[PDB]
Amino acid sequence: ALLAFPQSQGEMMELDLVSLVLHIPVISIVRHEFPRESQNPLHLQLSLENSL
Amino acid sequence: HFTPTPVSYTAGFYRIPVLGLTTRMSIYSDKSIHLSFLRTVPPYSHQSSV
Repeated sequence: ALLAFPQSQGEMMELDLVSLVLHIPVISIVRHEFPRESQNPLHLQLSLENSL
Repeated sequence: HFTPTPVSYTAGFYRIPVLGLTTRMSIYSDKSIHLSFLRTVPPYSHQSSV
Protein backbone atom coordinates (compact mmCIF):
# COMPACT_ATOMS: atom_id res chain seq x y z
CA ALA A 1 0.00 0.00 0.00
CA LEU A 2 1.00 3.63 -0.47
CA LEU A 3 0.68 6.59 1.89
CA ALA A 4 -0.19 10.11 0.77
CA PHE A 5 -0.07 13.35 2.78
CA PRO A 6 -1.72 15.88 0.45
CA GLN A 7 -2.04 19.54 1.40
CA SER A 8 -3.76 20.78 -1.78
CA GLN A 9 -6.32 19.69 -4.36
CA GLY A 10 -3.67 19.41 -7.08
CA GLU A 11 -1.71 16.99 -4.90
CA MET A 12 -4.83 14.83 -4.53
CA MET A 13 -5.39 14.92 -8.30
CA GLU A 14 -1.78 13.94 -9.04
CA LEU A 15 -1.97 11.14 -6.46
CA ASP A 16 -5.21 9.89 -8.02
CA LEU A 17 -3.56 9.95 -11.46
CA VAL A 18 -0.54 7.98 -10.25
CA SER A 19 -2.79 5.55 -8.37
CA LEU A 20 -5.04 4.91 -11.37
CA VAL A 21 -1.83 4.40 -13.34
CA LEU A 22 -0.91 1.80 -10.70
CA HIS A 23 -4.45 0.64 -9.75
CA ILE A 24 -3.26 -0.19 -6.23
CA PRO A 25 -4.21 0.62 -2.63
CA VAL A 26 -3.06 4.07 -1.51
CA ILE A 27 -3.91 5.93 1.71
CA SER A 28 -4.41 9.71 1.64
CA ILE A 29 -5.12 12.21 4.43
CA VAL A 30 -7.32 15.30 4.09
CA ARG A 31 -7.36 17.96 6.81
CA HIS A 32 -11.18 18.03 6.62
CA GLU A 33 -14.02 16.17 4.93
CA PHE A 34 -12.83 16.24 1.32
CA PRO A 35 -15.50 15.50 -1.32
CA ARG A 36 -13.42 14.12 -4.20
CA GLU A 37 -15.00 12.92 -7.43
CA SER A 38 -12.18 10.36 -7.80
CA GLN A 39 -14.23 7.19 -7.31
CA ASN A 40 -11.42 4.64 -7.54
CA PRO A 41 -12.17 2.08 -4.79
CA LEU A 42 -8.43 1.40 -4.41
CA HIS A 43 -7.85 4.86 -2.87
CA LEU A 44 -8.67 5.33 0.82
CA GLN A 45 -8.89 8.99 1.84
CA LEU A 46 -9.45 9.85 5.51
CA SER A 47 -10.69 13.22 6.74
CA LEU A 48 -8.28 14.21 9.51
CA GLU A 49 -10.93 16.12 11.48
CA ASN A 50 -14.38 14.64 12.03
CA SER A 51 -17.41 16.81 11.36
CA LEU A 52 -18.28 19.02 14.32
CA HIS B 1 -15.83 -4.64 -18.30
CA PHE B 2 -12.56 -3.07 -19.42
CA THR B 3 -13.17 -0.57 -22.24
CA PRO B 4 -16.09 1.15 -20.43
CA THR B 5 -13.94 1.38 -17.29
CA PRO B 6 -11.00 3.19 -18.98
CA VAL B 7 -13.42 5.29 -21.04
CA SER B 8 -15.18 6.48 -17.89
CA TYR B 9 -11.85 6.92 -16.08
CA THR B 10 -10.37 9.23 -18.72
CA ALA B 11 -13.28 11.44 -19.78
CA GLY B 12 -15.20 11.26 -16.50
CA PHE B 13 -12.46 13.03 -14.55
CA TYR B 14 -12.30 15.79 -17.19
CA ARG B 15 -16.06 16.49 -16.94
CA ILE B 16 -16.30 15.43 -20.60
CA PRO B 17 -19.55 13.49 -21.20
CA VAL B 18 -19.29 10.21 -23.11
CA LEU B 19 -22.21 8.50 -24.85
CA GLY B 20 -22.21 4.72 -24.43
CA LEU B 21 -23.58 3.09 -27.57
CA THR B 22 -22.67 -0.51 -26.67
CA THR B 23 -23.13 -0.34 -22.88
CA ARG B 24 -26.06 -2.27 -21.40
CA MET B 25 -24.70 -2.39 -17.83
CA SER B 26 -25.77 0.04 -15.11
CA ILE B 27 -22.58 -0.47 -13.08
CA TYR B 28 -21.23 2.87 -14.34
CA SER B 29 -24.51 4.64 -13.59
CA ASP B 30 -24.10 5.58 -9.91
CA LYS B 31 -23.96 9.33 -10.73
CA SER B 32 -20.63 9.33 -8.83
CA ILE B 33 -18.41 7.04 -10.91
CA HIS B 34 -18.31 8.42 -14.47
CA LEU B 35 -20.03 11.67 -13.55
CA SER B 36 -19.55 12.69 -17.20
CA PHE B 37 -21.05 9.69 -18.99
CA LEU B 38 -24.16 9.17 -21.12
CA ARG B 39 -26.05 6.00 -22.06
CA THR B 40 -27.25 5.73 -25.65
CA VAL B 41 -29.17 2.57 -24.69
CA PRO B 42 -30.67 1.60 -21.32
CA PRO B 43 -29.20 -1.28 -19.32
CA TYR B 44 -31.03 -4.52 -18.65
CA SER B 45 -31.89 -3.18 -15.19
CA HIS B 46 -34.57 -0.98 -16.72
CA GLN B 47 -35.89 -4.07 -18.50
CA SER B 48 -36.23 -5.56 -15.02
CA SER B 49 -39.09 -3.15 -14.32
CA VAL B 50 -40.60 -4.53 -17.54
